[PDB]
Amino acid sequence: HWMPGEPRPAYLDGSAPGDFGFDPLGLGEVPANLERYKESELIHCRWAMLAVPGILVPEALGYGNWVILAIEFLAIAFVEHQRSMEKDPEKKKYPGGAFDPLGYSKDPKKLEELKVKEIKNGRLALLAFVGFCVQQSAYPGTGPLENLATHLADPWHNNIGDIVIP
Amino acid sequence: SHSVKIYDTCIGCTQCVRACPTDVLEMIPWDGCKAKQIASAPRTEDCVGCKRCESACPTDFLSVRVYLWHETTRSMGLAY
Amino acid sequence: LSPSIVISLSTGLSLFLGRFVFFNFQRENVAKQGLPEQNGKTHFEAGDDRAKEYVSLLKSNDPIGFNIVDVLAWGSIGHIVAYYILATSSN
Amino acid sequence: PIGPKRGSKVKILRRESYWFKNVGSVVAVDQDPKTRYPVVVRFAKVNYANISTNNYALDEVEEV
Amino acid sequence: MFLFSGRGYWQELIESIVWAHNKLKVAPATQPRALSIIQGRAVGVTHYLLGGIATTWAFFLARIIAV
Amino acid sequence: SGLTPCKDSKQFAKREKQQIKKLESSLKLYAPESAPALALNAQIEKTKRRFDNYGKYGLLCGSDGLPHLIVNGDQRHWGEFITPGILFLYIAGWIGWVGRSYLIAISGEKKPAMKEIIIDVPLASRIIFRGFIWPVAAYREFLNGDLIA
Amino acid sequence: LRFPRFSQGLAQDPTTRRIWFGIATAHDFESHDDITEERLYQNIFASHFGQLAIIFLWTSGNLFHVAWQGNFETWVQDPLHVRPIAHAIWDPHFGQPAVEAFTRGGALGPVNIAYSGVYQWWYTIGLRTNEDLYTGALFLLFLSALSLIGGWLHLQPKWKPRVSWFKNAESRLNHHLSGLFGVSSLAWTGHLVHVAIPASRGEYVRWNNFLNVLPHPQGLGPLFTGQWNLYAQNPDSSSHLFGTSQGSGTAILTLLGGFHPQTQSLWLTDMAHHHLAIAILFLIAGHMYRTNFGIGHSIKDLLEAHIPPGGRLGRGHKGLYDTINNSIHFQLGLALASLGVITSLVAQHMYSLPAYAFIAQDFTTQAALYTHHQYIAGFIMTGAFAHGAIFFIRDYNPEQNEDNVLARMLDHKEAIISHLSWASLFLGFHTLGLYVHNDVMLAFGTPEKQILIEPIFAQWIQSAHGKTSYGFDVLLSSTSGPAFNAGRSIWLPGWLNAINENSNSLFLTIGPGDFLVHHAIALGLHTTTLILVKGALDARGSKLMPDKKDFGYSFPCDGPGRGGTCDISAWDAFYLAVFWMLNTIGWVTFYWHWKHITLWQGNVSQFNESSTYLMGWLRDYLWLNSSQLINGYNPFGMNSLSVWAWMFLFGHLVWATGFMFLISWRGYWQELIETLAWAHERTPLANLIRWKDKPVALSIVQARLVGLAHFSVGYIFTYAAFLIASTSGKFG
Ligand code: CLA
Ligand code: CLA
Ligand code: CLA
Ligand code: CLA
Ligand SMILES: CC1=C(/C=C/C(C)=C/C=C/C(C)=C/C=C/C=C(C)/C=C/C=C(C)/C=C/C2=C(C)CCCC2(C)C)C(C)(C)CCC1
Ligand code: SF4
Ligand code: SF4
Repeated sequence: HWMPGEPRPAYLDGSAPGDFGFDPLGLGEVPANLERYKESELIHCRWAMLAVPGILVPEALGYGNWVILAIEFLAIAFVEHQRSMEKDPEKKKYPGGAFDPLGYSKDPKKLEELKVKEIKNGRLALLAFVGFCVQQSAYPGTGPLENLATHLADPWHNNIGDIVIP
Repeated sequence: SHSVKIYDTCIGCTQCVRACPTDVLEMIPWDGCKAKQIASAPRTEDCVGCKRCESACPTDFLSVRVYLWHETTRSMGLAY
Repeated sequence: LSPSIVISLSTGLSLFLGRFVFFNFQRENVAKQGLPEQNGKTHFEAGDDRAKEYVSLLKSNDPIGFNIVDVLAWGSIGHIVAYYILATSSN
Repeated sequence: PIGPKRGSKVKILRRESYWFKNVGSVVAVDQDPKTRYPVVVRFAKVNYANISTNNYALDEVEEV
Repeated sequence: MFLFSGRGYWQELIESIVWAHNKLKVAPATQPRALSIIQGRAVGVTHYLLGGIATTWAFFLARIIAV
Repeated sequence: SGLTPCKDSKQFAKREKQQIKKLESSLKLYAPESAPALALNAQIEKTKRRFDNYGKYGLLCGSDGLPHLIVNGDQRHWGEFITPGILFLYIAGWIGWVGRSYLIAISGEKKPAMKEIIIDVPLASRIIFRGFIWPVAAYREFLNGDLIA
Repeated sequence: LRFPRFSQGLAQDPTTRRIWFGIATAHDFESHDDITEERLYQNIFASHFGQLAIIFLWTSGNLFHVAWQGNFETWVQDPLHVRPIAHAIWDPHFGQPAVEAFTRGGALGPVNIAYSGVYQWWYTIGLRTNEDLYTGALFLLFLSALSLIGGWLHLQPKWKPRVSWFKNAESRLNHHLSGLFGVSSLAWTGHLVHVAIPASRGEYVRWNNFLNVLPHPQGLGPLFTGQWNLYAQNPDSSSHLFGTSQGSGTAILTLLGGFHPQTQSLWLTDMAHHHLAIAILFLIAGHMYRTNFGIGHSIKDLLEAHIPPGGRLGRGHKGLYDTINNSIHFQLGLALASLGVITSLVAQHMYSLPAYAFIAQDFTTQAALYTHHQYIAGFIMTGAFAHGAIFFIRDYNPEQNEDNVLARMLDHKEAIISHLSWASLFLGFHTLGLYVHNDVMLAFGTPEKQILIEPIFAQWIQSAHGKTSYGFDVLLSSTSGPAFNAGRSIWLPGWLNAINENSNSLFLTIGPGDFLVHHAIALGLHTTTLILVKGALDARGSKLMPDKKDFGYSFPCDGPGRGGTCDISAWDAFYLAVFWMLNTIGWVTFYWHWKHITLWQGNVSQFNESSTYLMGWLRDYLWLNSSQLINGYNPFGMNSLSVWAWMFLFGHLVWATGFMFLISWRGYWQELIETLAWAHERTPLANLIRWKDKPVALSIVQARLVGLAHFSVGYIFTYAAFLIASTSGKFG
């Protein structure tokens, strides 16, 4: 669990997927707040997972680093409005229906294990995106793959001493 | 003239009646307390408003209250 | 350089968005908030005889109830944005 | 016996009293069913009139 | 300040101050009270006379010693 | 911020020279060995040492020839405001903690008001030493929840 | 019933209190006999009409008297070497030396020099001759008559509005935002484009030819086609002479920034663009609320839905709509606070960013406008707090507003009051300590020991705005920053040129004296707020008087019991705060006047060196600058400053007179009047005449009001006389 020896909040019993009893600020007391936060976390995880390879692949393929419009605005506004139109609390977190033609929802236990795996990978991808954003600030104009190569030059340490103490 | 009101927190210690310099208040029987009496204000047309009555009430807040109102010759204390 | 008479197709797009995609959302909030009230009573039923809502103008033959009021409200947005593009450019 | 037992500590609930939300000691309680404010309380702090005793009703006193 | 003002305002201000002191268990057992009506008058006139007389005294003494 | 150091302030030097010249004007009125002259000669040295010390500490003077204080938190001016501030805070906390601790001790007596006029010196002398550790005492009492009634 | 007819209680009073209290309680409609909500609202409507009638009449007198007895035509030709004339003087008591001494300007008799700055404003907005002033006066007279007629017509039984009309809050906000604020600004832009700018460029546009003159060579073509950039081409040159066509441009909407080189005022083409933008924003903002057309917002639901789910604000904003709507003192308190804030803002902005031509070079006019608008702001703020207290006494209903933000306000009043006390005490202690330390250090002959602290934060702000007198090199002062590159080609050059010119009042240089005086001002603000807030929060009752709400807003006392209860009413907290308001405004105006007079004299080092100790203020500001004022008349003769000396002494006398009412109290004077009445009654040849209402002394509350009025009048008159005499004795 989040850190052993700490009592968990009453609203986090360890039954929810990806739950580890983490709430040092207690921002999820109200049930409606918890449902909204669950949905928001799922959306963030999915977007970050979809985005990270789209940033990395350019540099690997040598096309460059990560550093029409009306159609895009219309499509995104329509998609988000249509998603917002849904009313069921359960269907918003997982819409199912025809969106999963491969039929991976047949097995319940496998479904729950997949849910836990997806949540964990989403947290990892979100942390990776934060890492990318902070990395760009320290070394302007340098992509993450070049930073990895420079680390491979000196595989000793995360070079924060060169930055934290100039 | 002024208005004088008496409330039910009275304990009948007769201090306000003794402190009045114009003979406005008086005491009547009343079975609501140990002393079996309560004050009354039947002659408020002679009240001048000096509030000597309130300085004598010993309760937590006064059982006799004076509210200033329209003022006449009697309530202004005029002798000319 | 497209001129003033063509860029005002933004009015058409705004009217399209008002009637087809954003129509349901606007009607929901209007009924949710409702008429203004004073002391628990609406302005007209409290005595104000100039605060009665106009129902003759609200009578519309549109299949979904689109009205001249919504036409004006959604076409005013199109003209404002159209002149914003015409003014931001040509600087 | 009617009212709190004498010697107890009580909390005042009267809004206009000087000892609102204060703790006092009960001196005596009147058993007469006609008295309106039988409970007698004594306080450590004097009010603005230099009095430390007052009578309160049954519903104006909370037993702590 | 003492000549122009009254006693009730200062008693209420001291009430708020006493609440803030009670909040931290530093409430004195000697209850603070504002000055009486007669005392407030006596304090004002003393300071009034002291200020006026001292001003005139300094003015006279500094003027006449120099010239 | 447009300020110059004391050691390179022509107006500072002019102020020092003018003060010395004014002081020396009254020295010529008395005999060199006389007591007033001896007392006056001690004033000139005090002025010289004060000006030298002000120049030596890196104080900043403006166009007036008068030192200015910088309290924005610069590490080169921590002695102006930051260093004396912590000392005052420590001393005031000591005084307040002692005063608060005396009142709590006598609150449980039958007549606590009598101890506020005739101070219990044997009781007060014991509490005085306890104010030395007031920061730790207050930090621990805040966590336990006994600070606020 | 004889007088007052609106109050039966006062009509039966056999003493002289009847007249005084009939005068004083004339406009308190809520306390009158047999009043109703409908009658109250209708009376307020008619009173507002009557108030609007007087404003239009007062303005017409100024125009008529400038046109009839002024030198507007002569002043226009040479603005920098002619004195404006307000009106003429006809006083039979005048002596021959006074008639000749006051004959100034181009006039042939005694006149008054105008310090209200109306010549510059009228010159800027396009007027050039006396006939224009006469036409304006006639139009304003017509407007005044129209207002009076409208008020009378709406007081008639057939045209009386209902109560529900006045509580229609959503419809009023739409019309006042879009119509009153938007269309008015649009019309002013239309005036500036049509008349003001061509007048400034040497062309005369009036009613008889404005339909035959194009304000722009290309007309309305660019506006509809979207080519709005053509309206900003060929702007005014820097060599342009105001009022003449030499160097004039053709643009009408620009964003240059800075000041005109000759008049040292904002460009006339910037005001048109600014008012156009403001008008469009206000017209757009006026469609928010719902009306008979079925769309918009409802203010009742907007408040009810803003409740934090955590419950840290109670029920939130529930029930505030009816609380605001049903209470009129709540409405009045909110208007006065905003009015005071914007009045202070006007006073702060008009002196640093002048808008009128040839007003920056008028030193007396600019000093009078700042002092005028700053003294008004304090009175308005005190009124806002007083009406808040009145609302809490009268209109507040505890049951309707349970557990919302207002109930929680009343719940923890002790915590708010005890913290303002700490802030005030801290500021006062340390400011007085530093001032006294500097005083002693300089008195002992060692000025180098003073505690002088540089105001680093304000200097950093000034550097970030583009001032290069400190060398901080941050933001706009840094040429490589993102902020500089964004606006370098739009408005930055003119603003940077204006701010770095040290001969104007745009972001003056500051030092330790500014630091100390700013902290004194902060102390004054905090203490006045403390007094007013304590009164407002304790209006409903306290421990000393739990039932204060039953005795009304104003009452004398509660007797001598319980130790004494002087000045316990909520009206007495307002009366005490006026002294502090006057003191704070006096500090502000003293600071402004001394700084600006030292800047104008060219010896700004005197303020920089003397403002740091309290003897410098008394010696180098008050003593030094009152030499010419007191010499208005002497045993040798008199000059044109004699009226200001007489006003000086008059203000001193009234201020000293207020002390008698403020210090001595009632019981002595009634005992004096007893003997006076006896003496009159027992006198031959004089007891044939009898009074009709018995003479009595003034009431307890009345004396405080009279003393406050005397105090304030003396304060204001004395400072006005000193300011005008000192500033116009050197610069004219
Ligand atoms: C040791 C006693 C003591 C303590 C702990 C406090 C503590 C406090 N007072 Mg306070 N006060 C005291 C005595 C004390 N006061 C006395 C004696 C007076 C009357 C002169 C006041 C008058 C006073 C006012 C008017 C106000 C406070 C306020 C406050 C609070 C703001 C912090 C502060 O320093 O205010 C500043 C405090 C002062 C300037 C008081 C002066 C300090 C005195 C001289 C110290 C006396 C110490 C005493 C001799 C103890 C003897 C100990 C001995 C037996 C061993 C704070 C809780 C403020 C507040 O938040 O509202 C309540 C406020 O507005 N106090
Ligand atoms: C277009 C519609 C319209 C307009 C123009 C007005 C206009 C007015 N109404 Mg009104 N009203 C309306 C619709 C309208 N109403 C409707 C629909 C209702 C019913 C819901 C009402 C109900 C109503 C009531 C009940 C009352 C009014 C009143 C008023 C008058 C208040 C005076 C005022 O605001 O000062 C003018 C103020 C400004 C222009 C702005 C001042 C603040 C700005 C920020 C200052 C800017 C100054 C600027 C810098 C220039 C100054 C410099 C210069 C000196 C050189 C004003 C004439 C009051 C009245 O009777 O007055 C006689 C009143 O009691 N109205
Ligand atoms: C010059 C006159 C003067 C002075 C100095 C003050 C000072 C003060 N007023 Mg005040 N007031 C005045 C006139 C004055 N008032 C007038 C004319 C009125 C209108 C009637 C008011 C109305 C008024 C109100 C309504 C309120 C105040 C309050 C205050 C206090 C808060 C300000 C502050 O920061 O304290 C700074 C502290 C000081 C200036 C005191 C310094 C004294 C030194 C430190 C003493 C030094 C030791 C001593 C010399 C040793 C004794 C020797 C022995 C011989 C005696 C402050 C003590 C407020 C208050 O008490 O709440 C906090 C408050 O609510 N005043
Ligand atoms: C500068 C302020 C001031 C002024 C002018 C006065 C004036 C006066 N006080 Mg006084 N007093 C003051 C402050 C002041 N006091 C203060 C601060 C206190 C302390 C609380 C007192 C305490 C006090 C007491 C205790 C007594 C007085 C009394 C008197 C009166 C004395 C007898 C008399 O008629 O004198 C002559 C009048 C004057 C000198 C004033 C008039 C000056 C000129 C001539 C005015 C002429 C104007 C003329 C009529 C034209 C006007 C026409 C109109 C259309 C404009 C006098 C009116 C006594 C009293 O009641 O009378 C016996 C009394 O017993 N005062
Ligand atoms: C954008 C910008 C900015 C901003 C600012 C701000 C945002 C400010 C604010 C300000 C403010 C925010 C202010 C305020 C004020 C307030 C007041 C002035 C108050 C008053 C009050 C009152 C008067 C009350 C009354 C009452 C009472 C007492 C009770 C009952 C109710 C009533 C309400 C009646 C800056 C400059 C930074 C920068 C530049 C840009
Ligand atoms: S106010 Fe005075 S006169 Fe009136 S009843 Fe009380 S004591 Fe008697
Ligand atoms: S009014 Fe007061 S003094 Fe008089 S009997 Fe009642 S409690 Fe006693």
